[PDB]
Amino acid sequence: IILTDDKWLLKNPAWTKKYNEIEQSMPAINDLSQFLKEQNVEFYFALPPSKTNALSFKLPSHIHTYAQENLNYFLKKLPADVKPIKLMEHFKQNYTNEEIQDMYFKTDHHWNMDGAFLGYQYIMNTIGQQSSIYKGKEIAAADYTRTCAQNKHLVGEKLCYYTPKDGFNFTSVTAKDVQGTVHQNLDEIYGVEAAADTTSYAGYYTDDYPEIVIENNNAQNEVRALVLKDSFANAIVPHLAQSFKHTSILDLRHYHEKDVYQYIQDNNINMVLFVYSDSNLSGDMFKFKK
Repeated sequence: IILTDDKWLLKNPAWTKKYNEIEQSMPAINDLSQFLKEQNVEFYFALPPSKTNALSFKLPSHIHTYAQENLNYFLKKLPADVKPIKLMEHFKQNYTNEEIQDMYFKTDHHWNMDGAFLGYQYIMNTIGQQSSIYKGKEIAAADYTRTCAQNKHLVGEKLCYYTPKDGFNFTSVTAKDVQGTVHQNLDEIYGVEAAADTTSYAGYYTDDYPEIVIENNNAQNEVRALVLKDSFANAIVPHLAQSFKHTSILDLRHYHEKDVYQYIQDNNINMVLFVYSDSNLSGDMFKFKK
């Protein structure tokens, strides 16, 4: 289901309240938070704004949508020890509707790289403020190079990348796809189709993998992070991985080898970060326990 206006396309807005859905899925979060708190493992829940939340101002008032009501309920029911990173609220307080609009693609439903880099920035500088084990330099624009293509077509728009001044310098980047093949470096995963005049967001950034593992001997800490994500993380996966000595990235739509608890123990995880869009508040991506 789709809304088009000034050639902006909005997909699947929240036509209704989903409190029952969020309420039913929340115990999974309750149990994971209890388990992690016991191990002294920090639990962050970052919430990139769904495009239909961020651009809801492009809808007439008579067309009622409930993205923020649903997110508010979700935030209200979270355990106290799950630290939410509230990106929509941050964007709304600090940017005009015009500037927020410039953070998303016109036809594709993801935030573009400009939005995603702000997201990454806000996420890590927030964790850097509150964490007992993550220490890292504050994320600054000047430390990167924004390079853009002026006329790309997502299945013309400006498609950009923010690359570390010194490039991404990872000890290893490894990933297993759904087909079972192993990817052995970052250029086999991220921005594979940067040259293409027409491809998908996945082509331009990354597809969804069951598992991506990055090792980073340059990082100024001993954080072994687990990122649980949906597609909104894809644009900033290596950027997130800059921040930690070890980064595991899982997509629970595709990773079924073991559950979240087994993964945390088998891989000695000591920090957990979700990156789910703020409409992805319940359902299949909240199955943590076999």
